[PDB]
Amino acid sequence: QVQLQQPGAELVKPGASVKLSCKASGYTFTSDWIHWVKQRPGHGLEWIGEIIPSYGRANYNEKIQKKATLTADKSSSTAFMQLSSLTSEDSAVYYCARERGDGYFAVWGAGTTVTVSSAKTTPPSVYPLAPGSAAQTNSMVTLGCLVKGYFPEPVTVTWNSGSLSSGVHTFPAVLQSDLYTLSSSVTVPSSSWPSETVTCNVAHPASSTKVDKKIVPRD
Amino acid sequence: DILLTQSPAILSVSPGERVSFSCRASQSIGTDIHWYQQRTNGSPRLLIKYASESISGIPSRFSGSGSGTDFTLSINSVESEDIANYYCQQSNRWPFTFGSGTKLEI
Amino acid sequence: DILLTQSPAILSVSPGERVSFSCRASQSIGTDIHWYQQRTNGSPRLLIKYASESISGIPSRFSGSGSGTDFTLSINSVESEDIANYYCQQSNRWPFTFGSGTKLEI
Amino acid sequence: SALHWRAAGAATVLLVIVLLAGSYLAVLAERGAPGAQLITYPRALWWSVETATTVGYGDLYPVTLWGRCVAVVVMVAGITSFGLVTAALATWFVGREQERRGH
Amino acid sequence: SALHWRAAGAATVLLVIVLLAGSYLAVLAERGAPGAQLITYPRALWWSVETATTVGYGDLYPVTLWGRCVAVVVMVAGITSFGLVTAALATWFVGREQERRGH
Ligand SMILES: CCCCCCCCCCCC(=O)OC[C@H](CO)OC(=O)CCCCCCCC
Ligand SMILES: CCCCCCCCCCCC(=O)OC[C@H](CO)OC(=O)CCCCCCCC
Ligand SMILES: CCCCCCCCCO
Ligand SMILES: CCCCCCCCCO
Ligand SMILES: [K+]
Ligand SMILES: [K+]
Ligand SMILES: [K+]
Ligand SMILES: [K+]
Ligand SMILES: [K+]
Repeated sequence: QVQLQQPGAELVKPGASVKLSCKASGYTFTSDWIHWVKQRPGHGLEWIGEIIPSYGRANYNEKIQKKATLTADKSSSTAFMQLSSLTSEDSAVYYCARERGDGYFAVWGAGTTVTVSSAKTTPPSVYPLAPGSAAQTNSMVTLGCLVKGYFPEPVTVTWNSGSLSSGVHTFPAVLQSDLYTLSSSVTVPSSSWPSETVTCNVAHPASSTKVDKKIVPRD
Repeated sequence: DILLTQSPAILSVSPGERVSFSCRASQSIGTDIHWYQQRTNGSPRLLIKYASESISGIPSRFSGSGSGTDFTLSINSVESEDIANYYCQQSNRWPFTFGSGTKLEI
Repeated sequence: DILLTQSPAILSVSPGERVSFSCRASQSIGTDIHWYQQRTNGSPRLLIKYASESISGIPSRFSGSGSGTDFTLSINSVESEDIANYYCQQSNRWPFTFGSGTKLEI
Repeated sequence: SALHWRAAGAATVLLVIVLLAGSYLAVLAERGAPGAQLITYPRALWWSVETATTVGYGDLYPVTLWGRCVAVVVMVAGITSFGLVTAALATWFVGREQERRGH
Repeated sequence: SALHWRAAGAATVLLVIVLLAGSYLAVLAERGAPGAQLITYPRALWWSVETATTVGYGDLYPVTLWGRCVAVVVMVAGITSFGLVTAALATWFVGREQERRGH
């Protein structure tokens, strides 16, 4: 089972602060240290700091401006990172990781995408993408779904609740007018659709929404 | 603070060929280097610990070597699933630090 | 005798921006480096001790980092009062020595 | 059993406790100090042993105030514990010689 | 209290005095010698302790004649002091065994 659970995203207004969480399960020892790592889009991993739950002591990266404060709750086995007075420079994915006191990060959380903006949260509109009646098919057919007008990142797109993985391409989102838009592509044997259903599931953590959209042939 | 240099930043190889990633430490760190793989939109995944120790669940395809200041992560017969960013990390001295990462291209 | 290299000798930054001064020691000196600020016609003033330790009375704006041979003095959000010459000094080995100084310009 | 043997056994148990506690505390005290190497438990346990036996190779050592304080406790515990074993051996020898002399 | 216990206590006090005096004198002897590292009091006190316990990590040590002389005094004081504690423990054990034997 998932050893470290982190919320998918957090929207924060410039100047404000937020508290990220990391719930841990599995074996736990007094020698365990929980680390936090920051990663800007397209860039490398940057160590933020660490905390030892069994004692409550925390250390931080001296090379960077201290934006975080680490704490931990033993009873709920949860580690927290308080990021305060954030700016767009603080927008990034923040990972928590577990170290058994022996130097390496055996396991990582899925990461929390933090976006520092004044814009407002907006769930996405999911539209189906089916071939036109003039489109000829081969042994395979390509379908998809358009996810537009959402904010902030990210959105997780799966096909048939995740059972359909092969032949799937989800494109990077494009930002325009304080709203993101992306599409996902799925290819299946032409002989299997629409006999066998194909649906896309779109999750938007920031708005706590997840919607499904079945892909059926055009009228 | 220990500086980990990963050069080149991008490695281009043909399918099935052997590839080697480099990580040079600014000072001697024994074998206290660990390697992580991070695929597009995924979280880092530990591949090798203490320069050459295997991790259960990782394809035998992956191996590591070196000590002191020069380390290497090698992939025998590369395949599509190996496309990702690879990072080294040291735990010899405080604070732990990460290399800048190398991208594998096929 | 330990040589402390401060380069560049002049740092130009815009108001409110973050600035970093560099001090490189000719050999490893742990964290035995201290930073001083000297304004025009004034005497030196201790800002940071033992590479990162805060001094009471100094704005939180100032911080230090590094160990071994590479050290950094950072000013978060620079302002006019920060205009001055900055010097590093080592106390790891006899005799104590000073870096050549870096001037902050806005 | 005689006092010296009980004391020796006890000293051994206490030393083991100090080595384990010292290793945990050393890492706690040293992480956060730029350049420190006594920062992972396995090697900290090794450091505690070479310190308690007073061997001190110099491969690892504390750089912070609290790490050094932990170090002094480990040193004293090792020295005193081994010294106590010597004292117990001397007591055993003295007793045996008294008997051998028919005293 | 018995002599061995009084002597042990005294030895401890004297050792503390030697560590403090040794630290002060070590800095005094070493400053002025190019390359010397035993030149600030806090770490010199740490050096005096790892020298008295004979651990000698090698992180710090004297390079001058007088610093080395100070070092020898610290070494001898530590060795003799801890040895005296061992002697006191042996005396305590011997006495207890005599009693246990009804001698
Ligand atoms: C003249 C007699 C000697 C007096 C020495 C001064 C008093 C002792 C410590 C002061 C701590 C401080 O403010 O400094 C800690 C230092 C911070 O840079 O780092 C250090 O790690 C120095 C640690 C010294 C450890 C000594 C262990 C003894 C069991
Ligand atoms: C053959 C038997 C051995 C004889 C050795 C010579 C006599 C001893 C010292 C002469 C000092 C000198 O003129 O030199 C000091 C030196 C100056 O460069 O620096 C030094 O630091 C060398 C110090 C040696 C310390 C010995 C401590 C003993 C308790
Ligand atoms: C034996 C000295 C006390 C234990 C170490 C405490 C460290 C606290 C954090 O710096
Ligand atoms: C124990 C040796 C005497 C004390 C040190 C004296 C140093 C004088 C200056 O060089
Ligand atoms: K030694
Ligand atoms: K040594
Ligand atoms: K050595
Ligand atoms: K050495
Ligand atoms: K020794």
